[PDB]
Amino acid sequence: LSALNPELVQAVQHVVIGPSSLIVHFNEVIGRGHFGCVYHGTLLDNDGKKIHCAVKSLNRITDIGEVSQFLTEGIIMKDFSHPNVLSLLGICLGSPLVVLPYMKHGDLRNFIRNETHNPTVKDLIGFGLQVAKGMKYLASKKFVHRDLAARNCMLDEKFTVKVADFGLARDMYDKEYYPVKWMALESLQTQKFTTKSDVWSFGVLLWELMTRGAPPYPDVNTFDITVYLLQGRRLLQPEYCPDPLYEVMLKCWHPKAEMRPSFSELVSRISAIFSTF
Ligand SMILES: Fc1ccc(Cc2c[nH]c3ncc(-c4cnn(C5CCNCC5)c4)cc23)cc1
Repeated sequence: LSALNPELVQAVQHVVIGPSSLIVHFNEVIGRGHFGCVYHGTLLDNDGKKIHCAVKSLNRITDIGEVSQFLTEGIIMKDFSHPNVLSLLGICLGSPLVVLPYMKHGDLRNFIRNETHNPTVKDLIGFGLQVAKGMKYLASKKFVHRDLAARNCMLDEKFTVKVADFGLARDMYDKEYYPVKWMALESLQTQKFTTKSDVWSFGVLLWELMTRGAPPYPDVNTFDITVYLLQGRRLLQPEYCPDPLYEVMLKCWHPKAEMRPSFSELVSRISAIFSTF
């Protein structure tokens, strides 16, 4: 710990949680191991109010070199706050900890897939507008997500969607042992990601929401996807999906990235479609 550069130690203090401020229960995991070593935690604020949080131990980090990068990951992600983006409550420096807020309803794809829950067409579009909002915030900060899908969005107690799976919340699904179908055609052809490829992915997420979490292109192999899209074939209009919203999904999948809507135009368009219910 004393090996760390003191200027960097100083720069990361506003992201660091003191040990006396956090209670981690290592005896109870969140989400039956499906998110790796994520535990129920209790974070205390300056007023001593208790915040129920999700604590992830970062086992991969073992040396002062990898520790330094992680401090910078915490510093950058701490400045990303928006109601539709999953926040970084803090970091704890026993492997380093990543303290995230608790999401009662877990991931979005699993929530919409669970037969017990019956969201309406309005609730679904409302989840899509929420994602679009978080994505609009990320695009304003020049942040490229690179892996947007319903499995990577979380749901809290007030059914507020949070864009996750980025920064210190990356590798969300690393269950240790004893995404071409969301990718833009140019991402598949050149391995380069932009806001314009995030929009293609958002279009897929919109289709996932309206099908209640059906897998895209079930009969197309991941190697065959490139040829399929080059022929100008796309995901079909889901059953209870309105024509204006399907027109939006198709605009998201245009072969020319520059012809695709921005997240601002998608927020604008989707909110006005949402308002018609
Ligand atoms: F580095 C990362 C570390 C952790 C994450 C995930 C994560 C963060 N906060 C969370 N809060 C709650 C849940 C969660 C999972 N399952 N559940 C319910 C579902 C409904 N049934 C009961 C169980 C709630 C997951 C998370 C991402 C990145």
